[PDB]
Amino acid sequence: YTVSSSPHIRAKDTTQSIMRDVVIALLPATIAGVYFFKLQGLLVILASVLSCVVAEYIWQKASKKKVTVGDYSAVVTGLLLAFNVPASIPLWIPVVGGFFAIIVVKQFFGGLGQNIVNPALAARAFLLASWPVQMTSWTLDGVTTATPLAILKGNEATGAAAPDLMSVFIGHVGGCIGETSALALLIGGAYLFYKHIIDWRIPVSFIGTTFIFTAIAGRGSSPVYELFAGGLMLGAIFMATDYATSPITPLGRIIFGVGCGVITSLIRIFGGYPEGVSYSILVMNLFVPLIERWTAPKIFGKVK
Amino acid sequence: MELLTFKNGVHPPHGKHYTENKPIEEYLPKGDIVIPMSQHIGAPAEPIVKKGDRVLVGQKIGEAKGFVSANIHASVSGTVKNVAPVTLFNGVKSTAVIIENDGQYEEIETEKRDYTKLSNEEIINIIKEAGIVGMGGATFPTHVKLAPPPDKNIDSIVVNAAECEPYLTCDHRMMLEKTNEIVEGLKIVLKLFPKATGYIGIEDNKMNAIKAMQEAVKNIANIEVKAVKTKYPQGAEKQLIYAITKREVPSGGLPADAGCIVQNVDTIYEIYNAVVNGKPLTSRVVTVTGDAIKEPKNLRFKIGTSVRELVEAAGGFAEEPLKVISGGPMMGMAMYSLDVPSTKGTSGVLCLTKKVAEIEEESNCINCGKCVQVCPMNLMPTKLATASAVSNLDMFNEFSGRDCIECGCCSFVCPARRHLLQRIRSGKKAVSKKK
Amino acid sequence: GVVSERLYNGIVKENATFVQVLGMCPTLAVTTSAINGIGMGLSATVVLIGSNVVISLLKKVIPDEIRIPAYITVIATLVTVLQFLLQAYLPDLNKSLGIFIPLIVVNCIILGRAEAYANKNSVGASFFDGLGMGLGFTVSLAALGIIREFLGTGKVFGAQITPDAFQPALIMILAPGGFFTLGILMAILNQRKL
Amino acid sequence: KKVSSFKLGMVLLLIAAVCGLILGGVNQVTAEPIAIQNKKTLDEANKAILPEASEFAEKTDIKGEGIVLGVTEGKSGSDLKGYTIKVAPKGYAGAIEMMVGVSTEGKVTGIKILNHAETPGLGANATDPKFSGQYANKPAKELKVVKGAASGEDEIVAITGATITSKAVTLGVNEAIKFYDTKLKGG
Amino acid sequence: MEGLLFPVLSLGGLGVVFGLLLGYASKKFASSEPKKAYVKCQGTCDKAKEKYEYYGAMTCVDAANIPGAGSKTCGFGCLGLGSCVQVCAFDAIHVENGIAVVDEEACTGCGACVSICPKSVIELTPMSKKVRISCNSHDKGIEVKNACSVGCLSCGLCVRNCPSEAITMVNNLPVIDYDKCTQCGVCVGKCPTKAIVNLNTN
Amino acid sequence: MSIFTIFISALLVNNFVLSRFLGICPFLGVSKKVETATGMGAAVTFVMALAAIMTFLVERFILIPLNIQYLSTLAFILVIASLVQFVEMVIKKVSPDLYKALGIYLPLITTNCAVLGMAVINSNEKYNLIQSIINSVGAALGFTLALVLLAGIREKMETNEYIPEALKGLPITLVTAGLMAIAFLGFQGLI
Ligand SMILES: Cc1cc2nc3c(=O)[nH]c(=O)nc-3n(C[C@H](O)[C@H](O)[C@H](O)COP(=O)(O)O)c2cc1C
Ligand SMILES: Cc1cc2nc3c(=O)[nH]c(=O)nc-3n(C[C@H](O)[C@H](O)[C@H](O)CO)c2cc1C
Ligand code: SF4
Ligand code: SF4
Ligand code: SF4
Ligand code: SF4
Ligand code: SF4
Ligand code: SF4
Ligand code: SF4
Ligand SMILES: [Fe+3]
Repeated sequence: YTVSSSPHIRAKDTTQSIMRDVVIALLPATIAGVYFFKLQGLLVILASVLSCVVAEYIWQKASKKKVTVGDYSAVVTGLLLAFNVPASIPLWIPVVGGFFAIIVVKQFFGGLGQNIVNPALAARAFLLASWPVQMTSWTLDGVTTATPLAILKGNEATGAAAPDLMSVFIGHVGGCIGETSALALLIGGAYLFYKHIIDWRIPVSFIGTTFIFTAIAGRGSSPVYELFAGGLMLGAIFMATDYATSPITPLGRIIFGVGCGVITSLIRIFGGYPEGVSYSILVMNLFVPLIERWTAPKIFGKVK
Repeated sequence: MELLTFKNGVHPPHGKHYTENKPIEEYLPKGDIVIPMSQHIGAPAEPIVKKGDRVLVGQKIGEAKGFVSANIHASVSGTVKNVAPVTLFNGVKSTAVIIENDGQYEEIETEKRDYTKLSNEEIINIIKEAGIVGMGGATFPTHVKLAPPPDKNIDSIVVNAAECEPYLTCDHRMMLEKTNEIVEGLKIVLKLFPKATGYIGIEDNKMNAIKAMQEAVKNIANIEVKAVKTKYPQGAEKQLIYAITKREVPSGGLPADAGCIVQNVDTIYEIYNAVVNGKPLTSRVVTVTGDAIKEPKNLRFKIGTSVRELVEAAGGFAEEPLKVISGGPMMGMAMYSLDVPSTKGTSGVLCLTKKVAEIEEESNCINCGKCVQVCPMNLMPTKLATASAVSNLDMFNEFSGRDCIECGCCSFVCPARRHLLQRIRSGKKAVSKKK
Repeated sequence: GVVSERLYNGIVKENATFVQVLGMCPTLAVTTSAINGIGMGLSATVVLIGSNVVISLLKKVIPDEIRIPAYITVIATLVTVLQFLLQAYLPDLNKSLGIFIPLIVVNCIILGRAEAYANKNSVGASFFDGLGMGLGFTVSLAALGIIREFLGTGKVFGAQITPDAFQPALIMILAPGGFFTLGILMAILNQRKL
Repeated sequence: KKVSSFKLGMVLLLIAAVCGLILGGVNQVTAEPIAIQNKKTLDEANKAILPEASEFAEKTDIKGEGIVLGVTEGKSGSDLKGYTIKVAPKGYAGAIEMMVGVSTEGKVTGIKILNHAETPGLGANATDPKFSGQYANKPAKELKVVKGAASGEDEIVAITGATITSKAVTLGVNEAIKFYDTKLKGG
Repeated sequence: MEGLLFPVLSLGGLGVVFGLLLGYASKKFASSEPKKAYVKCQGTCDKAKEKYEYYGAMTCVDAANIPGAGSKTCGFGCLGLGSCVQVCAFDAIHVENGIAVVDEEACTGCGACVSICPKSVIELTPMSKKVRISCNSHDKGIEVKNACSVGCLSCGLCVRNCPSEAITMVNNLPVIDYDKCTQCGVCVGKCPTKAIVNLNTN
Repeated sequence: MSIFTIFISALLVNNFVLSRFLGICPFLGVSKKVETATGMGAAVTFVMALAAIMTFLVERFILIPLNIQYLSTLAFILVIASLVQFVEMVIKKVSPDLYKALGIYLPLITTNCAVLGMAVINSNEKYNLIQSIINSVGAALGFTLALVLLAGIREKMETNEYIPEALKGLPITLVTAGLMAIAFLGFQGLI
């Protein structure tokens, strides 16, 4: 009555010790993002997470399975769709966006890690395309307000007087709940690199190529100011570096990281949109099997 | 010296501190021996022997009916109770000879006590008489291994000294207790081959072992130190050749195509035992280990003792283990039962505790990318293990999954605890079936 | 009198969109209000009966190298007869405009049909399954277009049914969002029939 | 399987030719209904925008020279009631081709947008009656776009979230107003 | 009338000339009674000890390549892991209680289910020949003793007792040749273990 | 209207399958493997393009003395029928089975819904020649690009057991392509 198989150890860390380390790793970025926004922004993040998690729980009872809720996939997706919203929306619009984030993009395509794209970007693209006027608000200090990415083209608001570059790190800049606190998001990526959750080969190449496009473009009081602006600090760290979307190969990663700034910065500058860290990762995530096929590691004994 | 390594790998936990600094006590046998003819790779020898004969140490038990088989020898003097068939832990019904110990320890005399005069063809023959297996890993007879067909000229002989595996101290002792003898045999292994210079390849983690060795290598030319970095799987034959002489092994190949022939140190000490001390394989070191055992131990077993009595000699189970292990923790097969006879291909025994041995029913693969990072061969396993389940064999062959060494490293890092290797093993058997 | 089953064979099994997946190209382009598609399916129905009645009188005299060029020309003549009806008799001036009217000569269904069936089917044996096929066509629209319209504006047949603020969803009516409704709805057609 | 090109070519030419003849006969018969129905749809949109005029005649001597491509004069018998002005200001995503009705009394009676490339479902469209109906009875003076509450006499409420579109439409009408004062008041 | 001629002559400047390029270039370059699968294993949980708890794939084809040759004490029964339900899309086969069982009236005879099993427990049989053997054993029966209570013990009375002799003792197993059999059916009481099973449609 | 404005205009921001739904009927068909699926678009870089030259000959002066556009719907499409039975002869010239692996769509290459829709599109703006030809090569590269991208998704979807029973094969492909349209929706301000 003795258990048997062929390797006998398989010990390092469970996917709960991956995910849960990410759910603890963004906590200084969220606690730094929340106290300007008060309780007002807390309702969208708790109700979007709990709606996302119980929406996966309805699909475990469809075709039968053991519940993966305890692997903590379902919490990370919820905690990232809530980062994309400005705080003044009614809650049901995110709750239907979390139901799209699970039930279509993840559970129709398979289980955890089989989907070809990030759900939070797909639910966000569905959200911003369906009710943009609900998404227009930039609630901080009461009034609707300008954000730096619109004024940097100069094409839009008459009212512009840009915040000083130190003020963005504190989080005083308006816009969405996570992305403004770029220094504590650096504190969370500095924690995540210490656990060897993720290689440098995506964030370093992606931040480097949008810095080259913003430097030859010339657009800012400094070229450096664009890198902390917007969601791009989330998109080099939490978004594109997601296991399931990301390519497996060591060279496949850096082609995906160089080519993400080929498409993001063009929507930032030549494009009419305020930002490109979203609609850019969905195209480069759809490119991945054509990357992963032709880019393979060299075999240890190739002929010739 | 500087610590060379191959490009990719893991750092499995180092369990050796329980066992590393203890004497090799002899185990005198108590219960009856059984000898299974099947222990060498390839087809078993039929025994010559039949029931009720007197038998002795160093008798051949059975002529090797094929090009790749090697002579058996009894561990002990005794009598033939029965040419009984018996299970191995694989569950093949191997032929075997029961030998009750008489307790008397008769041995046939044989001595030589020089190598230097001898013709090299007399060495390959006396090594076919000795019947010696290559001791670690997969278990070739060494007499085919010393004889390439001529066109693949040697450049060198590294030993494969690097005992990468957790909890396996069995080679570290042979280095402390008898370093001349292993360099003596090396000088021998080098008499059969000139042009090829010799190298030791010990890991840095036994720094005390090479620092004992370092005085012995000063007075002679072709042997020299090559310390290596601690990384599983250094003991695989295809990676150590890239590590030292820096040719890459050809795919599908043999070590003679790389011009060098790895050996275990245990084989070295036993080739020295055959050409000089005149005796074959009565014995090998087990390393029994694990916290469920009442003490860590390092027995010299007499071949063909039942494993149950051997672990009871080691102190027995503080609690019942959930996974007794032939061989090392990774590569080795697990026991069907404790009852099985010990065999020359055993190099150690483990008795894992609940604190490790509990795994989980697996989650779906997350596409983490760690398994491509940790394969030494830069094979891309998740497509291969996914290819056996649909049996889409052209994807197995374009990915070159016939190549893989079954190191077990690709299962070891997975957060999902997908266990890939059994799908790799079923696909490697199906490619032998239909190609 | 086999018309009753030949129709249920054309709509349960030969149906253009839920099964056969020819002819999606109007079926997603026209859906943005359901009337426009009910007129797209009715105009598709009268051209679908009218192709097979003319082509099966023509059927015997075609060499096998040119099985398609006569068929695309007679559908071009039939297509023009209706587009000239569209400019004159009954424009209604929404189905005249937001339909992509020329696209019925290059509808994927009818030429993917006439080679498959009306060539080897009888001239009479063509009027019944063409009427049924066209009927399935509107049906394979109207169940979809009521769903895409009701989750859009909420104005089924153009008419309000809810407070305008609760239903400002529109992405369905947009171009990505109709495909998701087909991937819900045809999966609902298969799961009952599984 | 005889496939000679002479037999094929004569049968081919025949079938294509009979289809072309029949289409030509249909073409000669259909011209008059198309002309009345086209005239009726232009006149119907025109009567809805400028209800005091019954008859409309294009001022064919004046080719537009700025963003205006043509003008239609509105009469009720001999009296001039106004003009319909086609304009295409640059919006955020492209030109907004629209007709603007202007009375001889100097009020904008309304607008109708014809092109569908302006703001593809983003915000609320300018074609919505809640926005487009606000231009009725405004003075023919420069209208201004506001952030906030409407005053009436000179303010146009921007579509929420689509302030760029409202600025573009209001710019196009104001340029049409400027065209009215320089080319249209008194002929 | 004068404008009617223009569509047909203007069509004729593309008119013949595409069929001038076409076929001038196209001429340049133009049985028995049906078989039915049957399991030859009876090992419901209680009737055979498994020697060991099994970490693994939960597919039967994977379980061959582990020490101990899969979970059963018998080397030759099915494991019950159910990899053969994946290949029979017709779904005659239901696993229950750790064994496969074909449903007797759905199976096509399509025969891929034999090749997928490492243990080769399936044998195609004629549907008519209702007496059928039900183990795969290749062993002395004292090793069956501690293992499978249902098993054939190579006990060998059955070759003495069949008049038609549709039986032969190949490789320590019964091996019926079904066409010789008359289905006389005395053999079902002859086995103490009931390793034979008549399908009993009477 | 300039050539770099035009060639992006079918490649990305207003791709024929990903917003307009021109071309959707083949797009569920030979997506099955990328090594076959690129050759349907390599067939499309001729058909779409030589018909754009031949429809310009109708728009040059063969229509012009009639001074009526109405005949064109019965016209250049017969020339599109001429170009496709020419290319079944050269698919068989060395390597037939290249596009024969799903050859039920081989006829629909006469009658792809996109292939008229560059041309009626070309004939509903009265473009000067070379802008129409770079519009043809950009619609063919965008059709080839979306078909190869769905081919890289459906190689993965055929080797994934976890999808719900009813959904297997085709309906999940409608879930992708519209999600693939969700990817292209953010290009709208670039052109
Ligand atoms: C993954 C792998 C790891 C191995 N590790 C060792 C080892 O740590 N020690 C060892 O003596 N042999 C090891 N071997 C066995 C060798 O392949 C080869 O058999 C050995 O280097 C020489 O011993 P031999 O005389 O049996 O050939 C390993 C083999 C493989 C495939
Ligand atoms: C650091 C980290 C970040 C992740 N971020 C996301 C994410 O933003 N969205 C997501 O869907 N999955 C994310 N995942 C993986 C997630 O559990 C699941 O694989 C998704 O369904 C992606 O396919 C992340 C995983 C890790 C380790
Ligand atoms: S076992 Fe095979 S897949 Fe795993 S690391 Fe070794 S070679 Fe790579
Ligand atoms: S098997 Fe494990 S290591 Fe390999 S890709 Fe899947 S999750 Fe990552
Ligand atoms: S004896 Fe019969 S039931 Fe038991 S394992 Fe073997 S075949 Fe299966
Ligand atoms: S084929 Fe044989 S071993 Fe495989 S699952 Fe079916 S009965 Fe079990
Ligand atoms: S695979 Fe064929 S023979 Fe075997 S059970 Fe299924 S249908 Fe019957
Ligand atoms: S009689 Fe019964 S036990 Fe004896 S061999 Fe025949 S079937 Fe097996
Ligand atoms: S059924 Fe009757 S005839 Fe057939 S084998 Fe058994 S005993 Fe013999
Ligand atoms: Fe189509």
